[PDB]
Amino acid sequence: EVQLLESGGRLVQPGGSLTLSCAASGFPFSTYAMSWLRQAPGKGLEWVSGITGDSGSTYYAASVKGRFTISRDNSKNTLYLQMNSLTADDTAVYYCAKDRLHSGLGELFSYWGQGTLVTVSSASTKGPSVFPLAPSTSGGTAALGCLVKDYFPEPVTVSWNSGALTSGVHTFPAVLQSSGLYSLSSVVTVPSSSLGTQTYICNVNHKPSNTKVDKRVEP
Amino acid sequence: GVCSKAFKFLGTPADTGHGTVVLELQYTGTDGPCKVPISSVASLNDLTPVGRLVTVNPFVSVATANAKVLIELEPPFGDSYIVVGRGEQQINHHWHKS
Amino acid sequence: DIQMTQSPSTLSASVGDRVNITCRASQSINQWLAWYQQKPGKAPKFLMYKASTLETGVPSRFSGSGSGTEFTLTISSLQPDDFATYYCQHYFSYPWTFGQGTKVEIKRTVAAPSVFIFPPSDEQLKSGTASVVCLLNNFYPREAKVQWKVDNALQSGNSQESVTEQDSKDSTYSLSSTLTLSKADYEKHKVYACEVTHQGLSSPVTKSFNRGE
Repeated sequence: EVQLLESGGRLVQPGGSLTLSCAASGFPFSTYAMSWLRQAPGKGLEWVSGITGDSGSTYYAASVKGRFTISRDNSKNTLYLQMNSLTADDTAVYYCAKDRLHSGLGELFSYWGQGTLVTVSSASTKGPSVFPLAPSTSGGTAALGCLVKDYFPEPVTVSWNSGALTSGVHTFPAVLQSSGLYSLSSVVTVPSSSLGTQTYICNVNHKPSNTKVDKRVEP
Repeated sequence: GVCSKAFKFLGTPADTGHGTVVLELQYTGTDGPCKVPISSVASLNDLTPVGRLVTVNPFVSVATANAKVLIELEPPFGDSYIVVGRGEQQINHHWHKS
Repeated sequence: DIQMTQSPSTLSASVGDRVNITCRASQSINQWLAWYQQKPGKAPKFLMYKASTLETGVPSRFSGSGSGTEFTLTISSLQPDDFATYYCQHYFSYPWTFGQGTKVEIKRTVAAPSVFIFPPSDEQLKSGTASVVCLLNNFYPREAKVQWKVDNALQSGNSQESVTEQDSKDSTYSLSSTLTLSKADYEKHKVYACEVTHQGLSSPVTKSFNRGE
């Protein structure tokens, strides 16, 4: 049915600019009002802007008036969001939303896209270094993992054995270190008797920096 | 721009005897001068203006609150709806002519 | 600007309970209130509008009431598909405003964590940095304290925690704490330990190690 795909989120330095796009499919995009919304990491939802579909009226939140601009290309079923003068408090996941009724004002949001991540910071793009967590512990099973440390910006995806290991696997949310670099860990509990027969590798993938590191874990 | 605040119906849509209908709307908001979003449609899912608007481009002239405006509309013969406003607070009034 | 406030911010219930989530407004909103649902790492889902009308496809165990300034969402039979965070939103005036959100959490029996400690990898040591990881796995409830002790001394600083989401299999939590330290300061000490305190533990659990052994 309905699909809203956002793209354009990336890292930009404070004061810079960035444009977001949102390709829509499954409904008469020309007759439905669209809206941009944002959610800061670990925080609540926030309405940003809306547009009528006829491009006859635009609405903006107080914190973005004069800074942001909403638009749309009905012939391409694409919603746009031009962002200027980006401060640090603009770091959030920006969502694309479809109005419930046609010919509306964007008064509510009946369908959301997966959202794109916009990061406003002075730090530069850096890949991570994957350090192993050796299974020395001995609580119930062998506890081992990997430490995806000192990367920027988010996100990072970690898999085990190229996806062949998902039972008892915990990937923790990244923490923002004082150096402005993120760092997370991905552990997995496995039968301690299998510490001499099973090979473990983490599939770390940092797309912003074009990084793909595989680390073998051994005692 | 168009008046994006909701309207209140001060009186029910009346019949003039000229084949047209008349309704007086009160504008709640104070958004300044804005166009009145009123149209005559055949159904609630396709807002095709099947009714000619007699009052040429109704407007909210003043920039204050509780401004009343008189609008005249010619609905088509048979079943029809009179739509005032947009969004979820859009009021739909079924009208029947002759 | 209407401010929306939800209460409580967290409720812990079991599968099958009936739950109410209140959402209040600073001004009077007749019935122009909506409800949204959001699970972690996922986009919000539109549940109700007009504070009582269900969106199509939403299960009938969801229902709403309230008018003017106070509203309640009701889940008459809590299913695993329903444990998430719920947001209310008004559409009375121009600045559409959401609530704080309310996290509905699975309630289960108390479970003591399994505490694992990891010395810094010798590969990281070549970079001039040493990180000590203290892992707490499969504990309930979420509240837990980790205490880093260097040579049995209360070390504070350069320590960050991270908690996973509630597991979809056993409804437990997991904690990860990292003690990042330079190789110079790291070699200037011998004993590294984390002292874990949890509700399911009748006494603290200290996992330690010495440099080399």
